[PDB]
Amino acid sequence: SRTANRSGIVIRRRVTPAGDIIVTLLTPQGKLKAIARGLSSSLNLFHHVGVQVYQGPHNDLASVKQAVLEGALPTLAEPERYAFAHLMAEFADALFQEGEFSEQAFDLFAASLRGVAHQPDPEWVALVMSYKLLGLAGVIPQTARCARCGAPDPEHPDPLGGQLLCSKCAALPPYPPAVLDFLRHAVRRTVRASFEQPVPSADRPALWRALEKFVTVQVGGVHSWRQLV
Amino acid sequence: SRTANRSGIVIRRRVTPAGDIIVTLLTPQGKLKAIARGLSSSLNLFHHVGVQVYQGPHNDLASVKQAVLEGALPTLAEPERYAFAHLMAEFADALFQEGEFSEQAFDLFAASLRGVAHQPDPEWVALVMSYKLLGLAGVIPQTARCARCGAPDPEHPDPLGGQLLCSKCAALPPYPPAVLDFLRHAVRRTVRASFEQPVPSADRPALWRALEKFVTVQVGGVHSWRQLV
Amino acid sequence: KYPPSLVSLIRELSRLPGIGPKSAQRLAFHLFEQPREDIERLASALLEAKRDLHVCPICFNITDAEKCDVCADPSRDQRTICVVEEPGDVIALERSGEYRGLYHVLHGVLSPMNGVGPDKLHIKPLLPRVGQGMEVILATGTTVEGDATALYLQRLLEPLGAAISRIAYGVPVGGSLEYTDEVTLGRALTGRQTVSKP
Amino acid sequence: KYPPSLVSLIRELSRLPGIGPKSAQRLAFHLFEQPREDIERLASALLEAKRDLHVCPICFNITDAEKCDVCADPSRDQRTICVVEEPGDVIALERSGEYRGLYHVLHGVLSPMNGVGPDKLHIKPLLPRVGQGMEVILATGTTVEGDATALYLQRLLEPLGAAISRIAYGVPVGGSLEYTDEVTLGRALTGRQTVSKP
Amino acid sequence: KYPPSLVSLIRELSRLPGIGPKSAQRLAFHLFEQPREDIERLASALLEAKRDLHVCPICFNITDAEKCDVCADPSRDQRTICVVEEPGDVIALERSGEYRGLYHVLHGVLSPMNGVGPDKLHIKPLLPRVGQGMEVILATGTTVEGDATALYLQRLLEPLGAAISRIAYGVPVGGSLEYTDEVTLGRALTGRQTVSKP
Amino acid sequence: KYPPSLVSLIRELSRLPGIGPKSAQRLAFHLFEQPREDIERLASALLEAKRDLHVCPICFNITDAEKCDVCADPSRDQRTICVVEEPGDVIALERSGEYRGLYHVLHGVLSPMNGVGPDKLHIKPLLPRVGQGMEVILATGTTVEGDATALYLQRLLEPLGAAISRIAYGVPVGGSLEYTDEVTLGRALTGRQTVSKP
Ligand SMILES: [Zn+2]
Ligand SMILES: [Zn+2]
Ligand SMILES: [Zn+2]
Ligand SMILES: [Zn+2]
Ligand SMILES: [Zn+2]
Ligand SMILES: [Zn+2]
Repeated sequence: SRTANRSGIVIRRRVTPAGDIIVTLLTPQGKLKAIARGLSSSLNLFHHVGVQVYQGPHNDLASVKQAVLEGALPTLAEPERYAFAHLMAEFADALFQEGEFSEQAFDLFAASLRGVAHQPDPEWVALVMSYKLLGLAGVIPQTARCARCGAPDPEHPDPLGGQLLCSKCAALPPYPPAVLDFLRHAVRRTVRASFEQPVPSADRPALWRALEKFVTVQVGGVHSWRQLV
Repeated sequence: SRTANRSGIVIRRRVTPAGDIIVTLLTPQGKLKAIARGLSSSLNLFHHVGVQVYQGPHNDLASVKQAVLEGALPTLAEPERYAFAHLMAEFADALFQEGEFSEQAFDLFAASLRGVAHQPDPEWVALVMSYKLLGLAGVIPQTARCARCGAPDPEHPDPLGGQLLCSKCAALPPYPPAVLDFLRHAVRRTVRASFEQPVPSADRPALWRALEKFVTVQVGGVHSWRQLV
Repeated sequence: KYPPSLVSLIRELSRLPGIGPKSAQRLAFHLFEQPREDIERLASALLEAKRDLHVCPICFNITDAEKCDVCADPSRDQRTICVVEEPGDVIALERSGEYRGLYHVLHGVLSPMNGVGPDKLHIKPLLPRVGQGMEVILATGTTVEGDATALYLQRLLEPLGAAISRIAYGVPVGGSLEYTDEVTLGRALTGRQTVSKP
Repeated sequence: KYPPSLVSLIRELSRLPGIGPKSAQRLAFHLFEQPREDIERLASALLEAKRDLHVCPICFNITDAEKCDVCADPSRDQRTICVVEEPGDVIALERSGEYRGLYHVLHGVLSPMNGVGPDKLHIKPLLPRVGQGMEVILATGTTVEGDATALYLQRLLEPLGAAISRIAYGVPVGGSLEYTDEVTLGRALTGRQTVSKP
Repeated sequence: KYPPSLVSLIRELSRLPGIGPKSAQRLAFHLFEQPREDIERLASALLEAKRDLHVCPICFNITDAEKCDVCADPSRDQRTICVVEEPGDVIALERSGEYRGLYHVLHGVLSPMNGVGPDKLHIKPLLPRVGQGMEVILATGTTVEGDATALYLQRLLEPLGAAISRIAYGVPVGGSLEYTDEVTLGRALTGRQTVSKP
Repeated sequence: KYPPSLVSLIRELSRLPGIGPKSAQRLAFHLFEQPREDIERLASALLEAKRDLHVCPICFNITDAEKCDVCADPSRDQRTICVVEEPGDVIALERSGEYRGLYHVLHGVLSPMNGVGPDKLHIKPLLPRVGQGMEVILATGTTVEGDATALYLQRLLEPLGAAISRIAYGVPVGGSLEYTDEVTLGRALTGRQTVSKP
């Protein structure tokens, strides 16, 4: 109009050599890069924020003209919990290729950050929310059939594609039942439901590894959020 | 409040390497440096303009958040006439040391620009307005008494101080009566009155020279507006 | 702390346009994290350029040869000269994909803080380049400076037998009248092009 | 936030363009410090306006009379009609000191995407106003919307015997090619005006 | 500008803070496109407010009742009073989720320069509210004005038996020392909190 | 035109932070107008620094010696260590005229796009420097990163017998509550300093 009001969460911040602040925001209408020349340094990571942006003559970068602080989470200043939004923010940014992106993905992302902020087990939240986000991106792991031959109900890891192989195609022992159950039903069933059914910290690395393999095989990019795991 | 609305005339513009626009404005409350990061490129020389400025944490440079175009003079795009606002703008900026500066100086400056814009003789306007501005700066040439010995009614040039010497202190012939008359009464009498009494183009260089000598002797600075004469 | 070395870099970087004290420091601490091969290549590249680059003798576009690449190039329309304020405008009007003629660079804008005048600008070496059956496009700015330089150039070039033209004052691409300056609109209007006669 | 009156003001103010929640509150607490004569005068001005303000029947420029001041005024060039997207453009092209003709306001821009056609815009009441020995200046925006509306208008008005013109696409006043959009430059170039013919 | 109704709206709107002439017009032409239900609701909201809105007799926080919602509310810590410059600060310190006490609003800041003294600000009605076993948090600004008002308040409240405190001068959240003002840093330093004592 | 030389300078300058394409070009055409003595001094200064500057082995503040000037200097309070994210903060907290102690530079902020972790940051070489009768001021940022790094550092340093402190979260100098972030205010409040006990 052609300034606009937008609301969202700060997922990245740069403070440039000049002294500007370039920020990426995840928004309900999401996908927003913008720069606040030079007061407005409440544009810190994971702050929910309202902004007035002027785009202008097709500048590749909109610019900030007012920023609010609609909602913060001071709890996120803690180390273990903090270690589950970077991966959450960096994960979400990598997962969605830029056209993609309603309001559903945004509500789920915001939820994941309250989750890692207030909940005893931030890692478990981050795991569940990450696989849940896979649904809203339309990149769902096929779990019903062996990734190689098609056989129903595969139980074994798939080192090449992140999915599952049957016992004939597999060279590795079967996943533990808690891992299989999660893999099979996590994307589909409620976030609440999954928080109620955690997975032993011992079996979680296998869950992270499958997510990494799956996502790097399926989505293009230099998936730098894995430094996040 | 602490953004403010200000109105004034663009006397200088920079377009930096980054692509910003730093501008000096002469305003009724005058003396204003500001920067418009990156639409607002109606901040060109000699445009009368309204701006919303946010100062902020003592940044040495306020910043533009909206600029209007209140009044331009397209006539000033012409070469001879144009050659009488630079000197006017550069002259005014040099003449006033930065505390100084009401609304009287601003009205006179704006007037000088309409003058050089619409009037047949822009040089004469620039001469009159420059000496008139000397009054509103409180730097008035003493004209009643020889600059060296005190003798009433000196007629001769003063190469060292820009004022006037008597015949005993002078080594140069007397100024022509048109020049003397201007020198003696220009600062005091009406701008209208002086436009009605021009000085022959032949005698004007002597008038410019006195102004230069006077102003460099009395006011500190690297009076770069003389490239303006 | 007082290493004239860090203090020295901040200064020189900050002596550069668009880059204030805070940003210079930000920059010095980034150069610190960099390997040596790059710093050298930044320094050599600098030294260098300063050496290979000089102003073209014909038009005064920047180059490292006898004639600028534009002057040399034989496929370029040898009959149109686009006068410009700065070598950067040559790039701008070049990356514009709509002009294959010759350029001419007055090195600046008439008058700013003092009389840059037609002797402080490369206006002389232009005259001899202008002949008949040629066009001189005036592409100086649109400030009172660019407007003034152009009209001066128009006057000067007039006696030679070439067609003189000025670029179109007008609304920029990708805008709506509401946010367009008044004087621009009045020019975009008076300078309206007829798309169809009846 | 508790006093519903304050919560109520923030809402309504925040419903205005260019004024977000933070700014609405900033605004409510300023209205608080004000003396009642102003609040009333603001309220009344709003209402007076909402009541007195209507669209002109001829052209659809905003007024409070039978005909807009432009339509009424007899010293105005009765032979040129400047079609525009919004009443604000009339002011813009009016405070431009270069046009004394008649205006016409399509209250918007075409947009095939949203089924918005020349029936949601005041395009009909324009036709009868157009005759021969007249000019129709198309001053709609320059977005694909303004560009599209105009060409539609051109097509439509064609059969009537008037000269149709479009405002000049071009570089805005007070700019340098370097920061000017590519498509603009190409238009400022192809639409170049000849300042002298040998 | 002609229709006095439009000229009248621009004026009154432009009389508002953070809204210049250009923006007022931008605003009048938006109000034009709106349906009358809103204009009325905006007008009414303004008026309702101008009528219903008054200062609280106890603390001078804005409300529409006998006592402000803060004064009324029984779950609020009745032993701490947070003195503030403006009612907007009450919201700011309220939406801050860390204070459930009582507030007090001096409707401004002291300023010896303009003869503005503790008689132009609601400093009197505060004294009687202060007793022992209570705390008076001074949350006035940090300009020489806020700094001065506070010290004045400290002096005044001293004789009463309450604990007086001032909010922490310090670096703001989400910043780095490099871009933090000198005097702030010196205060954030001298006012450093010990996180652990050996 | 295609001199890899101008095209080459624009690139490398633009590979620098804070300086976009448009600004790089603006910069290359300024370097062109410069004499040779300067270009060389810019290039040599570059090469150089890159050579003389390395990280200090004790604290990791930037220098060109065996120990940083801070480490060397004997008049500096040898009992306080100020942990910081970047060498630039050392300058900021140095030009702050209120701290004569020792510094320590973790080269970054915990986690940004990947696990910078306490092994990617100079956290190890700090432990041995911390003893009893000493204070460790945590001056990392205030982003969730700085907040997190600090708490990690607090945990780590705890077992050693030093006093650990964190810089004051608070309102910055030269501001008014109205434009201060909510979370800041809540911290400036909860962290309020008592200026006078009764
Ligand atoms: Zn299989
Ligand atoms: Zn004498
Ligand atoms: Zn050449
Ligand atoms: Zn009408
Ligand atoms: Zn109350
Ligand atoms: Zn050291």
